[PDB]
Amino acid sequence: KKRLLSFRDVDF
Amino acid sequence: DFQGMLEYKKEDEQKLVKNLILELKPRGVAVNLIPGLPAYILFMCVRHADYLNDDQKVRSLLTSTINSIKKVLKKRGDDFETVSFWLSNTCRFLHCLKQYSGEEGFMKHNTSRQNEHCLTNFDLAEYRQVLSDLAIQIYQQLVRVLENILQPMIVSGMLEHEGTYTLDSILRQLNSFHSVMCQHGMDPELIKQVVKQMFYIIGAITLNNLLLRKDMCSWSKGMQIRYNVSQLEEWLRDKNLMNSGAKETLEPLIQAAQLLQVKKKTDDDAEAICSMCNALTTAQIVKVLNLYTPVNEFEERVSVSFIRTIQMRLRDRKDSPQLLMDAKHIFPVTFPFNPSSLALETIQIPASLGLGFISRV
Repeated sequence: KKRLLSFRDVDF
Repeated sequence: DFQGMLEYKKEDEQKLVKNLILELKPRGVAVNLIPGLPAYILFMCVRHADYLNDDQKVRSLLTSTINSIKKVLKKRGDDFETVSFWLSNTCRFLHCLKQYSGEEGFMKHNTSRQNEHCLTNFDLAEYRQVLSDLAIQIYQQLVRVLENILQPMIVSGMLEHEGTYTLDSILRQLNSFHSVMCQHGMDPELIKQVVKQMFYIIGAITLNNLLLRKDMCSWSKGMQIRYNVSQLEEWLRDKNLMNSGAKETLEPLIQAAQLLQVKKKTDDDAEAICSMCNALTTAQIVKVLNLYTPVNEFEERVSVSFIRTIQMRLRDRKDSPQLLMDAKHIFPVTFPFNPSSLALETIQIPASLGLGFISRV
């Protein structure tokens, strides 16, 4: 199973 | 055989996005050859970082990519070619992320070899959403730049003409836009949407001008508009864009031109106008009839009684009371999945792009 890599505003 | 991935050192990530995004020239001979090359390179870099199980490296590259594209478009966002190039590449990057996601729904057009190139460690579904949202923003920018370029041409080309603008000026500009989008490998379904939007703008600005001047409502002008629209329709035909929805956006203008040419005297004439003008508001119909100028002494103006009969007949329409089209309306854009046949393991980076510090795997 692949792992969901999280994306939110603070990453950018 | 190569795997279809690209390796780079973490210390070279800023140099990577500098040469691949911030300073990459869309007019270079080296990126004409493979439309979408920046997107393919980025994806092949994502593949290697994914292969390394390096979540931090994948995030850093993916974040840097969005930030860099935004930077380019802040600086050169008024250049149509630059905006088209980055819209095209953002979309191709999105398609790659889907095509090679490992999700069966996106693999139907894949070769067996392409299926070998799917990501193995990370699910990037949330990033795909971010990227889609960026593409919407870039598309909005593209529409605004094309609109600004066309705006000075539209009234003279569509209404006044029977540095200096004519219908041919408009056609040349549409040809230029379309050629550039094709050169960039923009998705055919996205080019269709851009062209639909451009035609909407042409029709809205033209009709609004017709409604605001006092000299554009005559039988002869109706003929001229008809001819000009027919030339726009032939352009669509020549570009195989007749199913784009673009012609349909001109319906208000088309109906206004028709209204200029019909009889305007009897109850039957009034019924006919109400039956034919479904794409014009009552206010627009009434305006045109009030503006209408007879061709010579053998034609008369439209009577007050005739105009009131039109109003009475259309009384139960859920009509907007507005006179002018909203020429700033933008139809919602979509980016349907467009898988490519390009084999990642065969992609060579042109040496002229200054990416020699990246290595093929």
